[PDB]
Amino acid sequence: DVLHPYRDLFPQIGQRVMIDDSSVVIGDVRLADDVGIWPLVVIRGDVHYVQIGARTNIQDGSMLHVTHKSSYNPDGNPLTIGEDVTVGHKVMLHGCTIGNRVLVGMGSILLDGAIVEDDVMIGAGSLVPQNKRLESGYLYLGSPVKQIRPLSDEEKAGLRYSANNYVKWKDEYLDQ
Amino acid sequence: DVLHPYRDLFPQIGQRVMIDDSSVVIGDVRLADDVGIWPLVVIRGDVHYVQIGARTNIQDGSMLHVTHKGNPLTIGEDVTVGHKVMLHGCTIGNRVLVGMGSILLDGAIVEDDVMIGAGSLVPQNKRLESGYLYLGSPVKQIRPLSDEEKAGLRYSANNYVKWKDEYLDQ
Amino acid sequence: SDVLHPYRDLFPQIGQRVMIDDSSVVIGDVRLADDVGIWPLVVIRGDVHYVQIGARTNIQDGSMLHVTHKSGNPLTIGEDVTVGHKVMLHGCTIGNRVLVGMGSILLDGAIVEDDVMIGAGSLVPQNKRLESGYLYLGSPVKQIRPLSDEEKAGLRYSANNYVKWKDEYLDQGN
Ligand SMILES: [Zn+2]
Ligand SMILES: [Zn+2]
Ligand SMILES: [Zn+2]
Repeated sequence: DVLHPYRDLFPQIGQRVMIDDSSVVIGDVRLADDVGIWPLVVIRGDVHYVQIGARTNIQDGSMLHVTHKSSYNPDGNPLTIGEDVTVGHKVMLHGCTIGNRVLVGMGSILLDGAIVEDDVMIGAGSLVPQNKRLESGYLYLGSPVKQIRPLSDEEKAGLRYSANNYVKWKDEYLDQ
Repeated sequence: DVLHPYRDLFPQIGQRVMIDDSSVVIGDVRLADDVGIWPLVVIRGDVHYVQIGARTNIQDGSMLHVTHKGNPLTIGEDVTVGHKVMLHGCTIGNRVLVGMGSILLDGAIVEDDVMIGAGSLVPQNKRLESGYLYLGSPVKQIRPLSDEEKAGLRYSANNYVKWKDEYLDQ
Repeated sequence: SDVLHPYRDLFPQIGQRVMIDDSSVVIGDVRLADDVGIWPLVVIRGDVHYVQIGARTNIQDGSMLHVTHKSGNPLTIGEDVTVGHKVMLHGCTIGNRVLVGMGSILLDGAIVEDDVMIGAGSLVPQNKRLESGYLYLGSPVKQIRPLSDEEKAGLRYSANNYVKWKDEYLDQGN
């Protein structure tokens, strides 16, 4: 179906979690409560784990992976996502770390080692370089991304609103 | 199966429409005649509707959605939507070619007879003048299209129409 | 399980120890050499022309592979090649031991020579030739510098790792 194993590892699911039947979730993947996985999304936590916080939405066509533990990269790079996170359509997340209340614009690519602090907004089609740290409360855009400006109080609030909205849209589908 | 409902909203399909079994069409999605939806495509018309004109092709990997809660998705006729194209709450005229891998954001407006180079990013609320070539991330007006090119736009739609009628048969 | 689809009279040619995720779509004249690994939600369409993928080459999750439209040109990928996540390949040619950075787009007629590295999210324009032994980055790509010996070695290690990971999935299945 949608949940697949890798070695002895199997996805750990929370409450009210949605995972479209057209998506694929493999290995050590943890989905906290109210997480919604939309259509044609792939989350492969095989060579390392993928942890996703509560009320976080992974939108249509997104792709999530990690990097294996190697010689110069003994720790490898697992994928960690906080709560109230909005991951846009066709986003590419790879071995990075995302705090809480963050919005990753559709079409963006976040590479290994990148760290996105809380209350951050990333413009669509952006590219976040490896080991790039995004300072909290700002808006970044571009390929490679550049810090554009602080977020308005409205925009910060929008981060929470965005997540909630998706939690709701998620529930409407579970209700069908 | 391939057509999913969003409460009381269900896709409306015209004549000779092609939808791959691997693609997902949800909610108020309106497909005119000869529209061809290709492999692994997702079209979501929940919070708002999605309307796609006649003889339009949505190639492999595209993702079509509307403006989150504020703007429906409208695509004209003879429109060629390249592979892995991202269209979000925008408005596309007739005889338009959206280069594969492009991203068109909320409120963007593409007039008729326009060509968008592959891998482009059309920012939010941006309008593209008819008869021009736009390329880049964010796109820039490159130059005007020759009559020959403006013609090639219609021929692309035509070719893909035959292309989808072929999959429908053999 | 129905990943293999035909197109007219053309049908996929599969080699040895080849993996194709059940969520992926392979259509028409697609030829997969030994140890090739087709990952989740990938689409490979060899209808108006064929697709040839050399041995030990990996096509990562969400990639889109197609050939040139009539107006063609087949898609040819060498051996020990590493095609990154969500990469778009279209009527181009890739030599042996090449790593295509995730999110990149390679257009019609592009020719990538052996031992090459393309940065993530790059765009290779039509008929563009990528010279052997270099790193290319950007949209559109620019020749940055020669790959070091370690980097070249890295190309082989990458293909090797994906061949193993592929077999682990083949193991869990069978
Ligand atoms: Zn990866
Ligand atoms: Zn959307
Ligand atoms: Zn194509």
